[PDB]
Amino acid sequence: SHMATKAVCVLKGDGPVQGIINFEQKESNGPVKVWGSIKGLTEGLHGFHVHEFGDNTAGCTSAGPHFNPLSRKHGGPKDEERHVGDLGNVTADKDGVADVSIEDSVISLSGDHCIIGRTLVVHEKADDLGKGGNEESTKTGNAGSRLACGVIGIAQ
Amino acid sequence: ATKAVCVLKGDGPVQGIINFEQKESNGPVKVWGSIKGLTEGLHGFHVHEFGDNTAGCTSAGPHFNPLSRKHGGPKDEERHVGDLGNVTADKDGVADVSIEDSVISLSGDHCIIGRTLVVHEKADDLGKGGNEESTKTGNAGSRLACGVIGIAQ
Ligand SMILES: [Cu+2]
Ligand SMILES: [Cu+2]
Ligand SMILES: [Zn+2]
Ligand SMILES: [Zn+2]
Ligand SMILES: [Zn+2]
Repeated sequence: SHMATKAVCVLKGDGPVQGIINFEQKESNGPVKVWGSIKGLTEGLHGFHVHEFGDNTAGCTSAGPHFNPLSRKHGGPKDEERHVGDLGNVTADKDGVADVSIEDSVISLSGDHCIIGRTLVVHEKADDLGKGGNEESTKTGNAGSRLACGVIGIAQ
Repeated sequence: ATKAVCVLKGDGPVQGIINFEQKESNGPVKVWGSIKGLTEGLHGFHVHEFGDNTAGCTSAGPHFNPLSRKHGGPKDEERHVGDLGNVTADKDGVADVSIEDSVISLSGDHCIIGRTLVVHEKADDLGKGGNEESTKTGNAGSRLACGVIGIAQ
């Protein structure tokens, strides 16, 4: 019992980047709907992953690597070979506002792929989805630094 | 040996780091850390229902209360699962936190991972206040700092 069906995350950092991202999974093994808004972003694509640790002690850098329980290489959300936390990119319009609505079946709000208590992150550059051609791309997608993060938590 | 952490922030000077350790399932949890910016005295201290900060510490909801009981002190039988009692801040305004509770847990059905830790303005009267507020919040007043309890290395 008490397996979460709804979660929320408030993204914040040392810059103007901040938003609210909601999660929702009405079925235990079903997909998770991620939707919300993030502002303060440069127009274009930005990486969007669930990192391993809900540790904000040192900002977003304490959150650790991409949540990778299956010890896979980095990739796009649609790729088979991916990190559990690899949700791809979010797109910011010309006014810095990135409406977010993605749906993912790898992450879960309950079970072994459970993301509750971990850190959602949005990055400076685009997630090259592991196609970058260097070992860094296999690790992070060359998404750059962490502009904002927050701990994923149970929502009423 | 589960481990978690919580960075407490607010609209004021209160801020701290609070570590959790549950070395065994359904066993006791050690809560230790430091909170600066407090006013000399005791401050209410509990886990709330929701790890929801979309409206500051307000949106964290009431004390984690899966059993639907009345508020109490952590040694009481009639208590909210989240009811961790008080912490004490010196004349310095620094509170050194060290607690051990066997009701909260870092796993299980009623795990506090993903919920919110809140440090309150006033002392928690442990439900002995003689008013309906005492049996809900212990009259610990407004919420000064809070963070989502998250999974730590
Ligand atoms: Cu990331
Ligand atoms: Cu409280
Ligand atoms: Zn990845
Ligand atoms: Zn229950
Ligand atoms: Zn209580």
